[PDB]
Amino acid sequence: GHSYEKYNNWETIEAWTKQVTSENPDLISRTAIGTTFLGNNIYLLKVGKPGPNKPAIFMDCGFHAREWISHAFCQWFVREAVLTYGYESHMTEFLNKLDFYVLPVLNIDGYIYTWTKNRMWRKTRSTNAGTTCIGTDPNRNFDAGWCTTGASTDPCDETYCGSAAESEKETKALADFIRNNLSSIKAYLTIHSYSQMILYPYSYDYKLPENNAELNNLAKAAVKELATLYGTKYTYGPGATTIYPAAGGSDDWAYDQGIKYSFTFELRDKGRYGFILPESQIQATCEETMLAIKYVTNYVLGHL
Ligand SMILES: CC(C)[C@H](NC(=O)CCc1ccccc1)P(=O)(O)O[C@H](C(=O)O)c1cccc(NC(=N)N)c1
Ligand SMILES: [Zn+2]
Repeated sequence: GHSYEKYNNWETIEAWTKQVTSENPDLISRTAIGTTFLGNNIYLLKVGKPGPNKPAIFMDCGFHAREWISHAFCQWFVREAVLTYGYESHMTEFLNKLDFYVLPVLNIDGYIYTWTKNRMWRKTRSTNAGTTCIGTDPNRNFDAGWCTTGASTDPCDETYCGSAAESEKETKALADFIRNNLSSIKAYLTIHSYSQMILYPYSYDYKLPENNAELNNLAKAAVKELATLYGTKYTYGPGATTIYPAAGGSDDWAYDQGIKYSFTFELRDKGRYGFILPESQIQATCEETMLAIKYVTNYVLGHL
């Protein structure tokens, strides 16, 4: 069975996408935006009160297979949305005015592998020509200074950038969807772990985004909001100087598509458990993260 305070395998998450949609058709529509290398369905949930020409925020989880708290958060977010709509004034206004595109698990093949074989797998599970080595790092596979820094050209490496940008079916699927909906998507939020940070562009270069002052102020307020709940401390800043230079990430790519609010979230913790965050921290992690996401949403909406 599904549980929001446990990590769920893909079969269970998939069944959940169907069930939560069936139980809330007036707040959720489910589509598939492509298949993975191994033929799993890349679901996208459109969360919001349906209506014509609504702006949107796009959020994905599960880019990286071992970052299980990421997958957990997207599911947590969807429940909060459907349970509090109509009762909590902010979420009610959010869903009335915009849609959240929630992509609960991007790298499904890798996620399944962390359940079946290797908990610490990171990459996709696609084959590579001329080698037995498996997989591409999806967050090195976007057209953002592709493969120029912080990435490997070797398929046996954890940060393999791929044979070319969008060489992976999953990243191509995400990029295609975002490109087809640029008129509506106002923010891009991509959920990772761990490090307790909010990053904004750029990571592929030390250059700063034109609105970097605004992004810094926004990230600063979001981390302040997050801390109000349990005291959890986040830092923030441009990716390149705040964590490390790295090319081909989706946050940088989305920003260069014209999406002015683009953030990579790194959830708990700071390394004590690392990727293996206990299920006993799922609820607190998700609840505080919700405050940061809602703050950003409220800001983006108020500035349309
Ligand atoms: C613990 C966090 C920081 C994760 N990092 C890792 O697992 C380390 C990856 C690695 C493995 C082997 C050699 C070098 C680097 P991440 O979630 O994978 O970090 C993201 C990434 O490297 O794709 C990340 C963090 C912050 C900003 C970005 N954005 C970006 N465009 N690079 C991306
Ligand atoms: Zn990650």
